[PDB]
Amino acid sequence: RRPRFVSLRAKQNMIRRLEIEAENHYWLSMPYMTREQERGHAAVRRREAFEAIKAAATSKFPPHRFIADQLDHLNVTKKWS
Amino acid sequence: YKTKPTHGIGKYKHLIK
Amino acid sequence: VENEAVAPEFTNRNPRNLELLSVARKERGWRTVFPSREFWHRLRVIRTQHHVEALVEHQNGKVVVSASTREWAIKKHLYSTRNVVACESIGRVLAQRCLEAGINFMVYQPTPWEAASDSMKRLQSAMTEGGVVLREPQRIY
Amino acid sequence: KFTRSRIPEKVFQASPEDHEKYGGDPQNPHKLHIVTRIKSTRRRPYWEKDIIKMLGLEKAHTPQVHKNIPSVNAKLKVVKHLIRIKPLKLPQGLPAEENMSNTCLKSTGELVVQW
Amino acid sequence: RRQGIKKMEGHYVHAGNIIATQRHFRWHPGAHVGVGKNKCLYALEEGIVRYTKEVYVPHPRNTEAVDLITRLPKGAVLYKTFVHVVPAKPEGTFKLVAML
Amino acid sequence: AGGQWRLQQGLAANPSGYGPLTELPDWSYADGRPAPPMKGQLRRKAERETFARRVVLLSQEMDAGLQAWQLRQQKLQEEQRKQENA
RNA sequence: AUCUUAGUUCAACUUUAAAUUUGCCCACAGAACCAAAUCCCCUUGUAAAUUUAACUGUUAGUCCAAAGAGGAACAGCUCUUUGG
RNA sequence: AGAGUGUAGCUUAAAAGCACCCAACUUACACUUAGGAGAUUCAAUUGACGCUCUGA
Ligand SMILES: [Mg+2]
Repeated sequence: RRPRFVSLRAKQNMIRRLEIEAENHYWLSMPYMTREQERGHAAVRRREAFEAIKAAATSKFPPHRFIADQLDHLNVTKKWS
Repeated sequence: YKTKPTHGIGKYKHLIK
Repeated sequence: VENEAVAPEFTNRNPRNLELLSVARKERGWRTVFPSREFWHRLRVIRTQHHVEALVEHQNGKVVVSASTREWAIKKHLYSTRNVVACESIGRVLAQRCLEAGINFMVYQPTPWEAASDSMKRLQSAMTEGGVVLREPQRIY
Repeated sequence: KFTRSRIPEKVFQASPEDHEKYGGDPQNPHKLHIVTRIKSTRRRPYWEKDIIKMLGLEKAHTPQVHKNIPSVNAKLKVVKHLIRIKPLKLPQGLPAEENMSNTCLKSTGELVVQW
Repeated sequence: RRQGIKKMEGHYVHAGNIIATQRHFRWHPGAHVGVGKNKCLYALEEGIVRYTKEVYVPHPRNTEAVDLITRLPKGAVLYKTFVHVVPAKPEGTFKLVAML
Repeated sequence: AGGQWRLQQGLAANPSGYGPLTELPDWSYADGRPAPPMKGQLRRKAERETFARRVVLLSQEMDAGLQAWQLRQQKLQEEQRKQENA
């Protein structure tokens, strides 16, 4: 009832995932740089990206308003003759 | 601290019979 | 006139400028361990049974002057090295050297029992009357 | 209680038996990781949902590229069980400002030009 | 109650800011770190906090410590932790005030 | 459904992935002139282009970081020789 | 916290508008004398976070994994904590 | 004869540091000190007169 009877298909699925993650273990035991070599190599891009975020956040303001848009509303009574 | 190599440097009770 | 070109930020690389103006930071704190190190130039007297040495040293461990019985120029005027007169002579020499070295201030931090003893009181009085003072100005915040 | 897991470094030590089992090499490692998500963020702690949201791995398989530097590996060692990492292979070199719009990534992980 | 560190290593602490609130003397004061009546540690001089391990030489005026150090073998020492503030800014600068 | 076999032969697991089926133009005009490409092809070209640009950008940054480290090692290991004279 | 636990107020969380610039992750270093992990930040992946103006609404939930205290180490048992 | 070869009892001093000495030391004395005593073993880096030791 409460206990189950783990099938063979489930074992094979679990072994598939175990193998994938063992490959993941392998592809992470060889980094291109070290802790000290990497330090700073991305500073310029990070600074520029955050400055882009800042310039976006500090640009909010109401949109312009044109006389043409206001006077176009008189078209709602345009007639032939 | 406990998770540092300097742990157990302040011990003195064991230095008293 | 062009020759009046002055930096509006005058520097002074002297290592005792703010020291002598009584504006340099004394290292406060350490309120749980004697000796306290809220000073600039500490005096220390080492008394080993063979030789006695009186030294004046900055807060950072740098010895600025010394007066040791190990000196051959002071060995001769002594039949021993533990006499009170030995302390008197070495303290007098230390005071003379301090005066000639630009140090006219000091702090002495003895130990209660070692302070009560008259032996080191003799040296303290001798160096005090020598010209140096055993107490420093207050920092001027 | 249930807590973050600090994986001992001993596991991340390729052996002489592992090296000839996958197409890798101790010396001259590989620049970029191509990473895909093969598991759900749901049913997992928030300190993995956030990591996945940060590596750009929000969508399913949808491969994405990352540097092979320890600052990113530290993040991939937390989500290593919800991702497949393969090494990008460049047997024709980085493309030029021409051939950027005519590239292709094959299932073996090789980036190539003009299919 | 919250009797623990409140400024950790490598933090910029201004004058008067409390470094650590404690019950017993877990962290002894060091350079520029003053103590209050309740053993709180506070930063006397603006700067950066560091923690170190040093030798302990209690006041002879105190009694519960001057005697225990008297019960220790040759070559023994009581080491203990200290929290210092390396000051950051200099005391002051000199600027032109009058050209006469 | 042979995704295992297709990936074992360097093909896409999904025949609707990348292949002649999905990216060749589905039609031309009767005369012979080609047709305005399909939206899916445009979107896949755009996404592959962005993938390539990201690849080149990250690789360039890593190489430049290695070169910067080389320069710093030079200017800290050799400028100590300037203190070894006089 | 409440003559209070069938409710209210404050906080925490949520929402909108607005201002600004750092927020999260995070190695090395660091946190006491008397096991899991936690705290703190350089970088790095990211694009969010703080602040201001203005309101309402929810609040003492169930189950599962785990560590504890109470009832056996049980009674599908009351309670605290990390996660889902 | 002769193999190592030698700082006062001791050593990591280039003429150094440690208790052995003594004396007043509230509930004894070591602690805290009043004060005093011990070597480059010698002739000009090399050899012997001293030692654990080597045949006698
Ligand atoms: Mg940090």
